[PDB]
Amino acid sequence: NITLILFLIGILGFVLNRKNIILMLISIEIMLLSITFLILLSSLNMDDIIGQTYAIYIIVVAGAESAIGLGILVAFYRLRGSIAIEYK
Amino acid sequence: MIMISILSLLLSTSVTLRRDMSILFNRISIIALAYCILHDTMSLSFISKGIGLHGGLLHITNLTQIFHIFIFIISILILQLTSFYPRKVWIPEYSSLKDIFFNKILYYRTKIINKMGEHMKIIEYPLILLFVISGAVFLISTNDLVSIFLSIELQSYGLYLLSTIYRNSELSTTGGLIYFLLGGLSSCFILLGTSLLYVNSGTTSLDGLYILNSISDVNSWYKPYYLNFSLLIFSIGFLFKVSAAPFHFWSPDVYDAIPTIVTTFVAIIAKISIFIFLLELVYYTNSNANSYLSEFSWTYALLISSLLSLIIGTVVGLTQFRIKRLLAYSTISHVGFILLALSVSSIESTQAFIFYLIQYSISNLNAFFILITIGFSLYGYVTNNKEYKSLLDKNNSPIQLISQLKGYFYINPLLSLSLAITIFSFVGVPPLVGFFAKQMVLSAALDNGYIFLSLIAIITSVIGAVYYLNVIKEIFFYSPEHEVNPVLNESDSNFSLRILNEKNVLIRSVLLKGRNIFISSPFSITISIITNVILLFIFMNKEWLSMGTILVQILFSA
Amino acid sequence: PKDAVHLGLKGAAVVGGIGLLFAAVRTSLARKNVGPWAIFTRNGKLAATFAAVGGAYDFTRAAAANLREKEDWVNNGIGGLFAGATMGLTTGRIPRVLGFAALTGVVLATAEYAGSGLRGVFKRDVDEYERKEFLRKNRRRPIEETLAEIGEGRGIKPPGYYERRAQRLKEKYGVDINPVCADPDQ
Amino acid sequence: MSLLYVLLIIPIIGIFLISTIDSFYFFNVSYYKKIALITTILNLIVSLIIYILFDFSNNQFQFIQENLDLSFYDIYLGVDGVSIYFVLLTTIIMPIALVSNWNSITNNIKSYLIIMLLLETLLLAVFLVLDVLLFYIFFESILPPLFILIGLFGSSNKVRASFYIFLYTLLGSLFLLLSILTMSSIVGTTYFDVLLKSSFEYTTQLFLFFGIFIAFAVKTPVWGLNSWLLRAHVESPLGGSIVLAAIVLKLSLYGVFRLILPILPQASLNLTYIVYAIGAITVLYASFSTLRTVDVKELIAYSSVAHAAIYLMGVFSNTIQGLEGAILLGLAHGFVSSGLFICAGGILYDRTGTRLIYFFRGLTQIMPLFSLFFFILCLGNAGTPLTLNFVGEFMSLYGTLERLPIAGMLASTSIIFSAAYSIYMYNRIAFGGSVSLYFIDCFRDLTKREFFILFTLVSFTVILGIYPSFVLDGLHYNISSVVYGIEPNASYLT
Amino acid sequence: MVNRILFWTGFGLAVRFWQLGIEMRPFFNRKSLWAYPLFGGVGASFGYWLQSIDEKQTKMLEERKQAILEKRARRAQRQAE
Repeated sequence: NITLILFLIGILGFVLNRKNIILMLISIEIMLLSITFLILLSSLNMDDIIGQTYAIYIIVVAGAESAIGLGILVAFYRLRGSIAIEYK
Repeated sequence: MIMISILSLLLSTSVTLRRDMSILFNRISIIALAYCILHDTMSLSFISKGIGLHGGLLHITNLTQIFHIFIFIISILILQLTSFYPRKVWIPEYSSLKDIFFNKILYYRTKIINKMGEHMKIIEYPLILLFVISGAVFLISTNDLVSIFLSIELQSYGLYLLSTIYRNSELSTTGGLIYFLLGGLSSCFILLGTSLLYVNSGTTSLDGLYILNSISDVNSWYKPYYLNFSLLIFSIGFLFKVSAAPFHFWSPDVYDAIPTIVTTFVAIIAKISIFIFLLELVYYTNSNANSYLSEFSWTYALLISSLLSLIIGTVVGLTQFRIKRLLAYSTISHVGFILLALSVSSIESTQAFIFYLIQYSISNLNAFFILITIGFSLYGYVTNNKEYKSLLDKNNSPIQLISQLKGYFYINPLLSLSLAITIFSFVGVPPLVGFFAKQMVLSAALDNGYIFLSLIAIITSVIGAVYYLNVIKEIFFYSPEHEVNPVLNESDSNFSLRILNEKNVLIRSVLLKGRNIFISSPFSITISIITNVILLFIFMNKEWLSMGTILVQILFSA
Repeated sequence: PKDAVHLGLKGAAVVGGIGLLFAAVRTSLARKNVGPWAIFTRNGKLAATFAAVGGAYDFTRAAAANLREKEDWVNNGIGGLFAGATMGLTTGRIPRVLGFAALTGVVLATAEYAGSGLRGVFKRDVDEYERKEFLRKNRRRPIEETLAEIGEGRGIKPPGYYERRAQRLKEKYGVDINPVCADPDQ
Repeated sequence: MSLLYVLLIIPIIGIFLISTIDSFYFFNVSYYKKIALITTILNLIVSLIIYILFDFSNNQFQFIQENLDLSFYDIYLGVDGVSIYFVLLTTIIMPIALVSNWNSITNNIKSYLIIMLLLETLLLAVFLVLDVLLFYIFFESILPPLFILIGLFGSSNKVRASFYIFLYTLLGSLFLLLSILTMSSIVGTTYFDVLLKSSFEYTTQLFLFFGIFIAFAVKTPVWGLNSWLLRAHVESPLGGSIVLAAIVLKLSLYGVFRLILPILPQASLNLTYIVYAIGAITVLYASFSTLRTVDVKELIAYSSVAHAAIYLMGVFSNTIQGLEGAILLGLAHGFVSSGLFICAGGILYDRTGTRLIYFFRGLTQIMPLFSLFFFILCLGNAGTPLTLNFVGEFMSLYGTLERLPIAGMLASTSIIFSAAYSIYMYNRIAFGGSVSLYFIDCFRDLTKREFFILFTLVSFTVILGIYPSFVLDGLHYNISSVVYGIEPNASYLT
Repeated sequence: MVNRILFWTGFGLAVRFWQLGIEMRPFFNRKSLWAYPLFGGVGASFGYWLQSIDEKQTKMLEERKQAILEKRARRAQRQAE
């Protein structure tokens, strides 16, 4: 149940965010966290080590994504000069 | 082989910062992909729906192997843009076998060949492309839920880095940034899709879920509602990546923002790999008996998407003045035809789906090559249009507008006819290959009762034929806004070329002008072959069509 | 017999509910602060047309069915015909009402006569090989089947056309057919 | 090798010959027209050899070639009674079309000659292919060469015209394509011999009839769908206009002899009252408007819409007289329509730069030869006897009347109304005063080129008007096969 | 008439033609004439290869069509029981 609540925070914090792209990239990190939590909680209920193994591989690719994101964000900032997302 | 090629290329790349090596690192990557072809060719002597490999995590199918080889050829053809210089100098005095193999031609080529161009100076470019191929091919072979997620990421992350590898372009950084962000949203849907499958079923095997699904097909406590709507969320994450509507908005912007040699590979490979992966899923999840599960099939998203991709792709393309925004909307209308064939699951529609995907991938690649070549031909041409002076990143996208092509049939007629044939093949005009592709998907849909989607598609095509004809109308009906460069053709400025023999001895010195500067052969030969395949498909259709007849028979047999 | 007035509200709640979120998306993309209660301030009309078009499609579609008690493709055409005619009334222009009634009217006749595959298609449940084989080699058909189809005459003059034609004319005009002997002899 | 494949390849040699001479001999643009002209004469010779060998009383398709190499889309060629005169007409017209633009084409002469030579290969293949998928492959393949031809050599509003010819044809054909594809999924093939002997359910025939009729009503063209013709037949270059009104218009009429009559018998017999309503309304409306037309080329173009209805009603008459006269009408229409475009689009527009009839009056004072031929051509357009146009109209109208009296009668108004616009055009241009006073420069009469392309065209319509047995003789046996019905005392003889 | 070998020989010749046209280089330049046997020879080499894979595709569908009939023929046999 905290799995849905966390997943909805990260989805709206990605789509309803009007501040900056690091907060965009943070909200992806929240969604993946909630999904990993759902997988970790199910795996304990079903006596499965595969779910914890699946969780660990979503942590490793979630860090790979956030490094590729921060690298792309720097490239964009060097040229644009603001990573602020502009409304009106 | 692809993994040995990445590691070996990475070790050589990691001990050099010489930008002059980029051309030779691209030439070695084409050699590497040719070994992968020789290996997947040897692996083709078995008839099987699928063989589990590596502890069940991966699988091999005749369909899985024919598709890796196709990805490898397409990659070799796209890799040619960064492997050979765009332009060339050709004289009849250097045109025989003894000339090519035993003589040398010295001249100042730095400006003529654009030796120091951006496409020729990114050392890691072939390497990031090989990683995307590594991810693409692994996804076609994925047999587990966890394998799917890692493979789509390895494909997606490399497409984000390729979209951003031009780091001094504000247009690529922006296109890269949009693509990474919205694709990360796309992957969070894919992860939720897989996560709900393992949580309700206790298994990560696709082979186990297909078994649970087939038992549940009968005709009270655990109705398998999860399979169809876990697969729905999983499916939306893949409709973003193939840029099927209504998840298409990013692709016109990203494809228009990134450089054109890059948009060639990024707009073609993801579709081949993702569509082949979805094909096996759609076959093994279809309830032959009508049932409560059938009422909720995850494949209705594909029909809804194909419906929307037809209307959206052709209509929004009507008022596009940018050639890359036009090419992307043309793709969204073609993925509607692909989706329609993928959603009707039948022998005839699987043959049609397989034929359409290969032909569109070779045709969309011809369109990109002609476009790239046309903007390398404008080197000895000059213009005085304010709009063509107000464009941005003209080095990364030489041709940005449809109007930039006005009168191209008077500058180079055969390259303009090649683009006409390719565009007419997108329309679906006989006897070109694109007509036959469209007809095969219409025949399958008409046979299976999808009469309404067939009617949408035919009305949609006439709408999309409008903007295809505005492109041709631009090529053929007006006069060029481009003029021969007055100083490159002035009869007073000529560079000296000098022809030596096998051992550093001069034979003949030549004085050459701008009329002695032509497209390099690897691009004109590539455009020539695909044009003629498209043109003469009716006399050469037997082996290609039979290859798809047999693959469908293996998938639907037993 | 179906409760059209009860049905149509259900039809309005479904379609009108979709326009509610499209209204909410419009409020979110607004560049000026108006407040949360703006959903019914300016965006109310968008959901109202979604509300109006929906139930107006259902009541008329239902009311058509209750008028003659038969379920077929055409009923959805009438309801679609009205739903489009309702779309124009928001704009207030006769061509739009007719241009709209024509469009969504024909769309919802076509997908109902053809069975739009958005909810699957009819299952074969039979030998597909046999069905194609039968439709292809039934090359001769009994003369009755064509006569029921195209009638008789207009060049379809079968053996016995003249014997029956004389009787048919007699029962209608009361004239005995007897062509003239047309010969001095015999 | 089949003579039929000889017909399809000689224009390809011409294209290859034309494009490589510049690599051999600044070659003069005169040479490429010499090659293009000779290449069409060779096709005419071969088609004339085929007619001298053709047998007029054989059901089997003639001049077929063994293949034994079956692929998914092979190309089969055949010549029977109905299709041979259409092939004969195409190989007669094409030399005249090139001669009609011998001087009018200035830029892109290579492009114009290559399109027309390509255009000839594609048009013959339509009347020669032996299955319905092949029929569609070649009936839609003409669109790209016609699109580029119009917008490269056309009049001022060529862009609008090129978009109209491409988007109406494509749409109608797609409705045709959905019908051809349904047939192939039922029969398992499209080959004429296999497909003809298949029957169809009545409902199938009705839905198969539509789509095909949507397609042929666009390409006829019937009134209300005819706006592409007024644009693309006027703005086209004269040679393209000749091909578009003598050959392309007649593919749909021939497509009734392969796609509607033998495989949809019940459907046609019950839907004729729709077709005759459309056909009579077409005759009636397409005559009144062409009475008020100011563009001289548009008046000639839109009279074709008037005549194409008469032979469209003759092919749905289920009468051996109507079907034959319909072919004769579409054969004669090719000669007279070709000449009238030459007269208007080639002789007036070349001299004056305009096509507004306001500027023309009393040319008989200055152009005696042009007035002569422009009067026989106007009589043929009016179906005056001694002209094959008359025999085709008379035989089609009897068939139309015999099938549906009220429709044939409402078609029979064409005798009154075709003479109305054909002579009103003649007296405004040739007669009606001394000369138009907007001519600030006197006009030369017909040149020898003009005098000979018209002399041929009126020769064919007249000779076949005194002796139409030249065409009628080879048409009889094969067109007997496309009738539907039986007599009580002659059916099921034992 | 379409010989799998003669077509692909002709196909290779047309690639060289279309190449030179796109490149805007003169057709039938004398010192470069060798490219027509070479492009033409490669096309024939492809045609020999296609001919072989065509033989292999005829068999596989020939086996399949037999396998379909046999699957169908024994299915109705049990129905008559």
